[PDB]
Amino acid sequence: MAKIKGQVKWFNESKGFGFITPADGSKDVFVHFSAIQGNGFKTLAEGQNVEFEIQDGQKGPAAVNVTAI
Amino acid sequence: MKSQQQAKEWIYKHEGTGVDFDGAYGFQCMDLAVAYVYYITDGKVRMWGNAKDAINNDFKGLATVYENTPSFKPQLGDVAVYTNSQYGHIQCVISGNLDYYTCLEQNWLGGGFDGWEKATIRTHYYDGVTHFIRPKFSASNSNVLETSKVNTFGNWKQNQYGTYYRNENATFTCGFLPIFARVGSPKLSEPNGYWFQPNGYTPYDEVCLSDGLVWIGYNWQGTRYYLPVRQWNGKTGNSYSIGLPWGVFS
Ligand SMILES: [Ca+2]
Repeated sequence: MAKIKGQVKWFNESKGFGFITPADGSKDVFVHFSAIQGNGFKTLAEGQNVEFEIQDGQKGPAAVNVTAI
Repeated sequence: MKSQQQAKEWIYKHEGTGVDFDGAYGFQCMDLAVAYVYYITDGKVRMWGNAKDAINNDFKGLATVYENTPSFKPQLGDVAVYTNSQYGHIQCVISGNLDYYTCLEQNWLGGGFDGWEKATIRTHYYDGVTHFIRPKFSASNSNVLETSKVNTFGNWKQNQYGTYYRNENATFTCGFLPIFARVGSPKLSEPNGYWFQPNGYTPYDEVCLSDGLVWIGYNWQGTRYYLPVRQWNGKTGNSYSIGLPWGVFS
């Protein structure tokens, strides 16, 4: 029941979304600002370690419970 | 365009429900306002952007933006926007006075993603709203959207796997959020594909009903792709209905 590790490929802090590249080397996963666990964050930086769950929705695979490092 | 009464019934019919046309996962604040404005404009206005961006959309003469001035009374059906936070917030006004107003809203508490927060009626003592978008309501009830050719089943072909499909020659431009295109078949169980980026577009030649979605079929770099484009209610015949679009068609 692990959580995937991955990298913030890029994040657009104006629009509130970006992409994470999982370590398992699968699809780029969509990350939305609402999926970052509160605590005064609401923005991620290019190329930083993150661990997260992956949810498969109608629009594609999305990052859940995104945590820094 | 729909009536103030229909907006009232829509607002209350959705009290306690999760409003998720998709876009962003879960029940976000902008999902509720987008669905609401789509409904009362009989499909003419699909707002793009975050909650704060809502005042930047093209309302096609169907609504006025007002600034929140200390004299301004929100009214039933108004859309309340908070512009001065990072991504903003947005609410469907139910009733207003100069001291406070009440509204239906999603993700006020931050539970929209996890799903424990649904569309809820709360009270606000002017705690950050900067604008109010007032619909130009019509005097009579309207069912234009419900009977529109887009919500009319019509004639569809069907393959042995239960996919309804039609030929259609048009262009689709992706809206504010990206969408993952599926290789070879309109199936959310197909894991291959690529992220169709916002504001990108493609010509397409086929439309499908599959997996609770409307899809476009198109060709790109030698590969056949299927892109989900809006929700389908799963029903055929006179019960058929599809949701607000995830991009713009032409
Ligand atoms: Ca949503």
